[PDB]
Amino acid sequence: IDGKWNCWSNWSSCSGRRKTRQRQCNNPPPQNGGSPCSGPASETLDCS
Amino acid sequence: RECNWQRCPINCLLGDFGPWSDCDPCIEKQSKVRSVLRPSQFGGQPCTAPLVAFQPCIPSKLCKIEEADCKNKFRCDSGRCIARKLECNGENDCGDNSDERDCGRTKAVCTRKYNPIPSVQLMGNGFHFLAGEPRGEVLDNSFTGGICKTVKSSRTSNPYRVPANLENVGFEVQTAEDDLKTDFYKDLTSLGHNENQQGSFSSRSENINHNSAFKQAIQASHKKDSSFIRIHKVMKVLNFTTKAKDLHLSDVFLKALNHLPLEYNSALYSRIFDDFGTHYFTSGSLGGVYDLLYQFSSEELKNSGLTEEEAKHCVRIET
Amino acid sequence: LAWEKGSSGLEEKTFSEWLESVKENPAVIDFELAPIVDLVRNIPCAVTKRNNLRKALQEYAAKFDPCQCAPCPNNGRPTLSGTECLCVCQSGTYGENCEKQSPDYKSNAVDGQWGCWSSWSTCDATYKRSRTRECNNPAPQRGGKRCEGEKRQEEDCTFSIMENNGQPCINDDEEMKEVDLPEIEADSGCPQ
Amino acid sequence: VTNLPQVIKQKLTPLYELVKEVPCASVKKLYLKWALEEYLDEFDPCHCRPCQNGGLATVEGTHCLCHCKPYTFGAACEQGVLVGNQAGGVDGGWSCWSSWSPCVQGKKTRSRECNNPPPSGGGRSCVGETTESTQCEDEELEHLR
Amino acid sequence: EVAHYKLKPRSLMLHYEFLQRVKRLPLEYSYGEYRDLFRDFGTHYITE
Amino acid sequence: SSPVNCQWDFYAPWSECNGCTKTQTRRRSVAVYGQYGGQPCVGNAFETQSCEPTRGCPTEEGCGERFRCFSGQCISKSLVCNGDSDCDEDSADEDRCEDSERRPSCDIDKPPPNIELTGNGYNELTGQFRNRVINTKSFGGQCRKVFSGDGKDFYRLSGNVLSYTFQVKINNDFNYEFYNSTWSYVKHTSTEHTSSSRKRRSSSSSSRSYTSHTNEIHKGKSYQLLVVENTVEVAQFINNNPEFLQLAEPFWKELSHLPSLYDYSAYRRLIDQYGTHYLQSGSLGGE
Ligand SMILES: *[C@@H]1O[C@H](CO)[C@@H](O)[C@H](O)[C@H]1NC(C)=O
Ligand SMILES: *[C@@H]1O[C@H](CO)[C@@H](O)[C@H](O)[C@@H]1O
Ligand SMILES: *[C@@H]1O[C@H](CO)[C@@H](O)[C@H](O)[C@@H]1O
Repeated sequence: IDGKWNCWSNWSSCSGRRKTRQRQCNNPPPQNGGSPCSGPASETLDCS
Repeated sequence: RECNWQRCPINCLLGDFGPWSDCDPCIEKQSKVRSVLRPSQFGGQPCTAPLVAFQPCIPSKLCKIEEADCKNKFRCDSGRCIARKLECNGENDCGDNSDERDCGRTKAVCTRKYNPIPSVQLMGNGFHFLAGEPRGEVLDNSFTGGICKTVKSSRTSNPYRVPANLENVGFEVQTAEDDLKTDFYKDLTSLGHNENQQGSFSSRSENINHNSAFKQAIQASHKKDSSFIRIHKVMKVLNFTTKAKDLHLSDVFLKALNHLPLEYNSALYSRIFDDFGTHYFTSGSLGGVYDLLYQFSSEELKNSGLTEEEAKHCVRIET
Repeated sequence: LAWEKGSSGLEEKTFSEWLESVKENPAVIDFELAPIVDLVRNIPCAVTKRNNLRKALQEYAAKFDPCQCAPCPNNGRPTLSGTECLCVCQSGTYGENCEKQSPDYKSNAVDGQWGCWSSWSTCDATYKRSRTRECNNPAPQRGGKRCEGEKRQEEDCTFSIMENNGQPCINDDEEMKEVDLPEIEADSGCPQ
Repeated sequence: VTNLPQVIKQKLTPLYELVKEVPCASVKKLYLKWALEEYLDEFDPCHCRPCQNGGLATVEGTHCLCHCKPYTFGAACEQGVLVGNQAGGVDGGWSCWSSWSPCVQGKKTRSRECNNPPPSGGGRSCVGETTESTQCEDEELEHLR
Repeated sequence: EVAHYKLKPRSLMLHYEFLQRVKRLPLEYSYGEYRDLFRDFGTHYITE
Repeated sequence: SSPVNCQWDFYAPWSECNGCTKTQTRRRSVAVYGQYGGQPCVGNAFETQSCEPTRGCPTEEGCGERFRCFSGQCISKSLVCNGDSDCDEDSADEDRCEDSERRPSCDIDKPPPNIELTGNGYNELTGQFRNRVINTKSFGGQCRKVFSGDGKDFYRLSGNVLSYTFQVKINNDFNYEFYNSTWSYVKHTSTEHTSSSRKRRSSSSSSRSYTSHTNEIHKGKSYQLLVVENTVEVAQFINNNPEFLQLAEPFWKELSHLPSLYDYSAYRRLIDQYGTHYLQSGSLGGE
């Protein structure tokens, strides 16, 4: 099985803002899958 | 064996930029030069910081370049004065068509389609003598001269037309440098040994006996065959001479030469040599080359070997 | 023909079909050169732009003469694009700048080639400057051979005399006009 | 191929040399230069801690990628085996310039010192110059204005 | 790879069916009418 | 090696305030580049805010004595109704001319088969070609023609090309390298006994063989081939220097949209579309 995340959490508050992702059903380890990932497992930015 | 055979990379060095030259009116620029302290070679970092600079600049004199009146020669719309004979020529001697654009019945266009001499525009390129490569299109070697003179390559060939920049061309077939060199090295070894041995010994009543023996045979070899073949052929299918006088310069060359400032500028007149090259072919072998090096190595090794050994040790006792 | 591996030596079928195709599109294999700046006759200010263009070729050579390249391996001629040197190779030498040899070519070792001129030695006591070059790219050591073309130059110590003030426009045909017809003369006045 | 070519070998001029017959072209030429210099300052592979096994880095936008050598693979080119002749060791490669020193006598300076894992195992020294010095920008500020 | 396309950066001339949904978008914000433009005409335009 | 996630720098100090847009852009350059399978910097390499400029928007200027196309590029009046498309994209020089006023510019319309690639831009650091920079086909009302000795055809050349040559070269290099190996081996041993004893009546007897054998084989083979080959059909194609190159309409539009104040974000947009360099000369051929 090849991995992909759930939908990412929309944002946290302003003054520094964060988005987060999980693979709970999706994950490779069941029946010995392939790559889990293609980008950043967590994400954050300035508000402006 | 060799490794890093290719020699140590010289990285480029350039001097400090000079002054901004006396500001050139007609180009409306001033040029800042720099020189080379060592070129790049064997793969070193190029002169990647660009080798020349131009600054936009206010003039400080009028431009003094003339217009050409050219004594009844025909001024084409891009400014070339072609020969008066070519007015209403037919074909197109200006490139611009200005020679023919509005006319009555033209002068005689040739009695047929004729192809030009093969690769003939190479005879009209320039050569950068410092860099060992072509530059420019110095002559328009598709200029027809308003005439239908022709050369035949073979009975099987179509006829070919001579552009007016060439004093003569010959078709031939030649080999003019011819080289075949070949080497063979062959080496064989055959080695072997084979052997046998035997022996036996002997010595209440008590008695003892012994026997032993051996055998071997072996054969081995190495072989090498390595062979080389270099063939270099220089073949000279065309030979040519470009005229001594009145050569027809290419549109794109005749443009740049007019554009150059009348007052000197090192960078502006220098780009003519990057663009058009340093020298042109007055005569030359429009030929073919084949160069071929075939190197071969073959090497081989073999073995066979056999052995046996035996021993026996016996005793009797009685009373 | 270029695809042919060559183990047989030349396959005359392919070599002849290629050679017939060479009649149909050649390449320049050897050549005899005249300098670009001799050509030009059409342009306005021809003579002036010509003078300047010789003069630029002198400076261009002083800057880009491949004598300044490090010694070429295996007796190639050094050649310089402007920003990199590459060596032009001899038959039996190859690689990017001639670093390696066919097994026959190793026998030559003749090795006769120049390094750059020194700057000008100032006037020789008959007012002529001069300069010399020293055969000093990788020297004629194991074999022996002269570098080609005269080792030294002599050049009159010429310099400028007058306030520079730009340049005049000059064209080849004009100067021999000892006589020309009386002008349209609209400022009527009188002739002599 | 004679009827459908591609470009095979190239000699280059910097793009900024083209800017002509637009408003402020005089200035735009220098600004496209400084922007190209700054583009190169983003893009130069010096930002990338070098690929192993002779692979050359390149900058993706805000990111590094590797042009690996054949049948050696992965993001750093660590996995697999090379093919063809090999020199051994690790040939040296630069980390990015220390940002230009303030002007003296009309010239800046900058220094790069091969601070990534050094030329090692007999590998050749980093290909380039440790230090550069360049004339300052004050002629744009005074003249083009 | 026997053609390469690049679209101009701007000064573009629109297909009239797109242009007419764009002239039908509200200046007020309410996501559903804007959603139909992405359904009918895509999220991004192909530039190279 | 450990995966490197990207890090943003702190922002630059905005910009000179843009006279046309009435905005300012601040750069967010890179402190650490992502490497080794680690993340690129999430979000935007720039941001932009409104700003009241002391800077003017530059006006933009037409052609005077020269004709003007719909884009704003300028072209000689001697190229109006020349019947070529002299205006690069919109051919306003060919709008509503009379067939009595029209004339032939040349016998043919066909260029050398990919002259287009000669006018492309070039990104040195990705190594790739970039979009149309030089107009490769400003014929310029001229009938500069060449017979190609390869593909056997006549072609038309532009005044933008310094030289289109029609030389051929093909250079081939082959390396083929081969190994093969094989082995076989045998070993044997035996160790043996007998004894017999009789006493008076009673007797006993015995015998033995320990015996053993081993063999092995191996083989290994490898074969490695390289070919590199080049073809050319024009070998110096030379583009002119910038004094005589005529530019592509959208590239020249971008040069007009470039802000004339130093917005780094604005100047990147040309560099990403058109690269770092133009091809000044080269070989058009094959590999
Ligand atoms: C050209 O080579 C031929 C041999 O093909 C020779 O006969 C001819 O005179 C040479 N042409 C000239 C005049 O260079
Ligand atoms: C949520 O946020 C980013 C936006 O930058 C998405 O692209 C991604 O799906 C992440 O999980
Ligand atoms: C960004 O902010 C800096 C603060 O130093 C200003 O100097 C600059 O004008 C820009 O607005």
